[PDB]
Amino acid sequence: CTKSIPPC
Amino acid sequence: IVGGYTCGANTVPYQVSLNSGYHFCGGSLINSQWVVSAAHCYKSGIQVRLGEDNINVVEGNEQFISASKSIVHPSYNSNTLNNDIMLIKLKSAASLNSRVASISLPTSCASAGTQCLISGWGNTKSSGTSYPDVLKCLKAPILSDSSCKSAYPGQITSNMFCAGYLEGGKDSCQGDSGGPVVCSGKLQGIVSWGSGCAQKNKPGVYTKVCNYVSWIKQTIASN
Ligand SMILES: [Ca+2]
Repeated sequence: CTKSIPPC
Repeated sequence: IVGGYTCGANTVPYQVSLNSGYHFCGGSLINSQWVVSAAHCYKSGIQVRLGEDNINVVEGNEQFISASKSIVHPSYNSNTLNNDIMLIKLKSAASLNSRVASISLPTSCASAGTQCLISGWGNTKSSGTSYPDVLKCLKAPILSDSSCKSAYPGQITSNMFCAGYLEGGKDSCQGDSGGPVVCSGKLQGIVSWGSGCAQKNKPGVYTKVCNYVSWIKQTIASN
């Protein structure tokens, strides 16, 4: 998962 | 950042928070008007928040500056996360000061085992979520390509590297994306992805900024 909020 | 430590206010003065009414990604200020972040952090409505420590409190030293350009790498592939880099141009140049400072881009790639500082306001838990107020830091080494590829077979492109700790417990995590991996004073990585956070044998994967320095420079120069 990407580590963004939210993960993608 | 899981397993990290409170950086200390403004000790990572190139760390920015990308905010869309909430912190959603980090970034790294690379000059007064440009931030490097992850392509997967792209969205409209980005406000870059520089000078942040507690991202939920106005403490002083913040500069909130809207992104005026958010330039995802043209070859970003959101499935593979290859080329997971984005440049954000700030609508106005940040006022650089000791608490808001650019980080240098690499002049060359970093070697395995180089210790880097990874920072962000991402989740601090490897299970569940806790989003910190203040910036968290993690010293983490760049892993060898072989270990990275072993951890993530078929997933690691030449534009990625792994960094962190195979034993688990220390990693970047959701909300850290886009933020810096700084090694020897150079922005060598962008927090990009990983299998979970701080999981054994699943180190963080980071965009390998040194592969993009010319692209960054060329993109900045033309924008
Ligand atoms: Ca703040």
